[PDB]
Amino acid sequence: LLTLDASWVSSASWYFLNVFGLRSIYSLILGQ
Amino acid sequence: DRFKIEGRAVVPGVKPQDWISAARVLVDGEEHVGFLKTDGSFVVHDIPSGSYVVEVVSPAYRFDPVRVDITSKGKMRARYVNYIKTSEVVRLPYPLQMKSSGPPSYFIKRE
Amino acid sequence: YKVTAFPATRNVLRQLHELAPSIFFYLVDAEQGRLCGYRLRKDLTTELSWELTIPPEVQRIVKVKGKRSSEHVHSQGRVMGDRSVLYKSLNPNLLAVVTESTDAHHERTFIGIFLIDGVTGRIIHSSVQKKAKGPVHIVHSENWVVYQYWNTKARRNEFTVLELYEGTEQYNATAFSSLDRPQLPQVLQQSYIFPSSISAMEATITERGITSRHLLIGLPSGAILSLPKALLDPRRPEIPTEQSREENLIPYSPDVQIHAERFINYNQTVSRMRGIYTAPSGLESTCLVVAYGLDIYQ
Amino acid sequence: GTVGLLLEHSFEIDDSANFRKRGSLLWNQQDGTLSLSQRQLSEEERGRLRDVAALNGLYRVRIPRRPAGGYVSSFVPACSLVESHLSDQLTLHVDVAGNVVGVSVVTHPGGCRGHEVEDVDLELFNTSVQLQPPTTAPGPETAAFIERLE
Amino acid sequence: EDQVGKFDWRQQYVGKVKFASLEFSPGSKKLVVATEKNVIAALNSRTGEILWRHVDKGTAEGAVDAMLLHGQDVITVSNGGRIMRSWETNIGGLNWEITLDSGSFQALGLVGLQESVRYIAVLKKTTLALHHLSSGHLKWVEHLPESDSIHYQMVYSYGSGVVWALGVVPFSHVNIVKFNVEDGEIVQQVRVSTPWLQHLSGACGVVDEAVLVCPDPSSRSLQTLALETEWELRQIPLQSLDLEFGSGFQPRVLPTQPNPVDASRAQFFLHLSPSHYALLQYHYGTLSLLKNFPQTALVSFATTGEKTVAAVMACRNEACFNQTYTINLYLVETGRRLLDTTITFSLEQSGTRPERLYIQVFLKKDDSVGYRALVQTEDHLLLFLQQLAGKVVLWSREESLAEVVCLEMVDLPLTGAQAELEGEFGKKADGLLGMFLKRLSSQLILLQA
Ligand SMILES: *[C@@H]1O[C@H](CO)[C@@H](O[C@@H]2O[C@H](CO)[C@@H](O)[C@H](O)[C@H]2NC(C)=O)[C@H](O)[C@H]1NC(C)=O
Ligand SMILES: *[C@@H]1O[C@H](CO)[C@@H](O[C@@H]2O[C@H](CO)[C@@H](O)[C@H](O)[C@H]2NC(C)=O)[C@H](O)[C@H]1NC(C)=O
Ligand SMILES: *[C@@H]1O[C@H](CO)[C@@H](O)[C@H](O)[C@H]1NC(C)=O
Ligand SMILES: *[C@@H]1O[C@H](CO)[C@@H](O)[C@H](O)[C@H]1NC(C)=O
Repeated sequence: LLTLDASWVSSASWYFLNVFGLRSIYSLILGQ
Repeated sequence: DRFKIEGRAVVPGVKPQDWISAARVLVDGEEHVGFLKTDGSFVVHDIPSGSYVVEVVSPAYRFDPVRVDITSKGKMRARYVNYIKTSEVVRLPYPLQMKSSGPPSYFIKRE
Repeated sequence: YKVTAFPATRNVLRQLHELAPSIFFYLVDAEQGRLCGYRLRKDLTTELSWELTIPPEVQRIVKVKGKRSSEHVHSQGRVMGDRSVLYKSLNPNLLAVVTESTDAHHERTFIGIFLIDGVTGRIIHSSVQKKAKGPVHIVHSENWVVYQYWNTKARRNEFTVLELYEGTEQYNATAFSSLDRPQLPQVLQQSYIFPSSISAMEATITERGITSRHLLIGLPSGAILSLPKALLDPRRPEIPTEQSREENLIPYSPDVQIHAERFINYNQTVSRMRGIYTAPSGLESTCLVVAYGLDIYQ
Repeated sequence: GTVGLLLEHSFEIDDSANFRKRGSLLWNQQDGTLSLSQRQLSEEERGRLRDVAALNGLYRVRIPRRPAGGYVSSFVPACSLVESHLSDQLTLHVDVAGNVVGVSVVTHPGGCRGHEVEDVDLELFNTSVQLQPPTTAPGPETAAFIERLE
Repeated sequence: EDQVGKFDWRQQYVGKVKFASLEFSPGSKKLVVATEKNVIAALNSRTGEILWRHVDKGTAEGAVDAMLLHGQDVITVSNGGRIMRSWETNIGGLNWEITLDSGSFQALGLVGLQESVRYIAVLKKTTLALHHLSSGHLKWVEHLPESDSIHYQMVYSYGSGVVWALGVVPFSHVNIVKFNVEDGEIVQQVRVSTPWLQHLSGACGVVDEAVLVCPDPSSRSLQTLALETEWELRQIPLQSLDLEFGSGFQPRVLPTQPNPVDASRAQFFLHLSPSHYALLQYHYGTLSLLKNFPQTALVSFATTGEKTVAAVMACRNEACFNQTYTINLYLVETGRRLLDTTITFSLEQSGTRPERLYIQVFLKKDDSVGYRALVQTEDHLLLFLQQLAGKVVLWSREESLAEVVCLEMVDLPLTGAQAELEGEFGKKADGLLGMFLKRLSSQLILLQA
């Protein structure tokens, strides 16, 4: 679809968002 | 005034009694309708003069349509169907020998 | 010409007394070739607003296809390369009247398209396909009109697409009033060849109108072809250009090929088709299709 | 040579039909040209038009079907006609055989905004006139495709 | 993606039945039907599915005019009497197709000789033709005398070796023309005066040995004429039989010729008034009322070889009480109802009545005669009734759906779970604390569930 909004993302974008958002969460469960 | 289109459809390897009970013969897209006999042949009646496109319609087997030209004096000729270049002729036999190219590809494979 | 309301409760009576001058009826008399249009007054009476006449001596009306009142248009414009937008002329009260010539000679018969506005009566478009014959199957939708006919000079079935594109700047992005639209839309037409006859035709409809629009074309052999409307585009250029590549447009090819892989019914042929119904289906990617002729298929 | 078609206008507060003679369209069937000859709006007609613009009424234009035998009509909001200094556009849609099919009235600029106008801006009609036959539709272009095949 | 059958479904239909042929082996489960949609199909007897189907043109050029059955072959005449075809019922294909001469179509019938059916007889307003049976080649064709004024409407023939073409003039004389089969020469011609007679197709009928019989209610009698050994219409009254015609109604004579090569049946049916029939017998000039069926809707015939029987239909307690219809079998040679041969059924709709009735009979294992009845109602519904008790309706087929004119898709009602969402949201509680407890109680009901 070329008409669907750009806000709707595929799975790779979700994975990369999680990769970039869990870096700071790793410091809570771990010692750092 | 009006003439008839004769032909003999045939499927390679399959017997007629296995596919004639579901096929038709359409001239100019249901403008004239005919049905097949037991030996695979077919005849369409009350065809006035002009240029028509005969196609043997069957859900389980595909056939190539053939352009039939019938002059006002009864002379019938056959050729290939080409909507582009409506003047090109490729002489096909007559009575029509419309052999099938096998079952049609209704589906697309996965992946 | 007196209007009866149902349900005729007091609340509906009030909601009509407050909304009367916005309701317009149009009647098309095919035997006389008349097209009258009446305005609803406050006391449920109609006053003649507009009137056109297509003389039956030369043209007879066969189809009057208004656009569905349940469909939605997602994008009010189309990117035309260079990050530029070309806006659509989505007239919500447009009719695409189709007429056929009374002269049925193979050298003088013709088809006629009349894009009219239902409220005012201003004929937005008047076109005549010369040396063409019926029956005429027409699909009218958000912005385009796709009608099929039978070219008698070349003896072949032909599609014709009309797209109603506005300028590069929309007249009014707040509302659409057929009384205050002075600009004439830009009608782009293009004709294609079709290698088979047609028994029915419809277009897929969905709730938001996001997915691609397809044309379900019921052939006389029972098989229901699914032709992408994106293929029936008036902008497909006869010679490629850089903008055609940038917009991902295919050069103009007149042969609209029929491939068996496109039949939405593999071998469940519908003999002697008579109609195709499409429902939005709750999702945004599926359309519920019901083809009814002799056989019923869903 | 030329043929004369009547042209009548109607504007009333009760939105009724009171078509009175406005002018005549001269139509050259041998050439395809269309001209107009009218009578300017009087003081009473201008007053009625201003009152109709106040009441948001309509302005109906009508011509005979044949130069009696029938009427072909259309309408435009009188507000746009008054606020546009009587700048209107008539279009006469005909058939291939030359029969009068439709009349279309347009006001430039379209849309009402309640702009106040003096009487001196309502005593000179500014009417463009057009004749519209049906445009021949295009067919499939095969020659270019045949060359492109090479 | 070759995931068929999961989303799509197709229902095949044939139009309103016009000519049905149930006479068969009948060991084979076949039911050939020609419909009002220019469609010829072979329905299955045991399930009701379409074995094969052939769809002609939907316009008037495809209208099936007549349909006969010989053995496993079905002869069809269509296109205003212009095209004739012979379908083979087993394979579902064609045996031969021919084009008949122009002219209106009036009657079609088989002819034969020497205890064998060999030719087909076609009747047109200008000529009578005889074609072959296994090849379709025209054997001969002969003009009809006085065709400009005499409307020829009947064709009768048996093993005698001659064909009778019967024509009438409205409120005037009738005329019989007897041709020879093997030569086509007009052997005989007869004219009789008839001031009362108005029709020959739906009014008159031939009996055992070329015996033309039909009523005249103007004199309230039956006119008879033995085309073999008579030339005068003997008038027999019905006052002795206590029968009376329906005022302002067109009575009808219904004979039965099981074998198109041998003689007809002396017994026949007489439709005097709507919902009233009478089974009579003709014997050498005199009639004998075998049975009188009052308040009887429909009747049909069958032969199963030599045990020729008839079937009648009537309401149970009544215009019908609860659409409860009972079908019974009688013998033609004597109006004795066959015991243990009653089929009772009911139509689900209110203002629906049966319209057609065809009977397929067979010989039961215990030397008795069993039968299945194909009944077509007003709303184009077809029913195949068997002699059983718990399954009196073998298979039903709603053919009214072959002419869908409108279609709309409505959403199914809300689930029991989605019904609660209207409760907690939209109640418009007075304060925030009230709406809080309301939504909490809704979620509490949900967690309890
Ligand atoms: C587009 O059309 C609408 C209405 O047709 C215009 O919005 C205003 O609507 C109110 C009535 O509710 C009225 O004041 C006028 O009809 C409109 N105001 C003016 C100044 O015209 C709107 O102006 C139009 N143009 C745009 C850009 O939205
Ligand atoms: C119509 O198409 C469907 C799907 O191809 C056929 O149904 C299948 O037939 C083949 C038998 O060779 C098998 O795959 C299965 O028995 C059927 N189901 C599926 C999912 O494959 C059907 O036979 C075709 N009907 C015809 C050719 O008349
Ligand atoms: C007169 O009509 C033309 C056509 O639209 C318009 O451009 C012009 O502004 C009008 N001038 C006056 C004074 O009305
Ligand atoms: C009518 O017939 C149906 C089925 O036999 C039955 O369910 C129904 O109760 C009957 N009603 C009456 C009044 O007989």
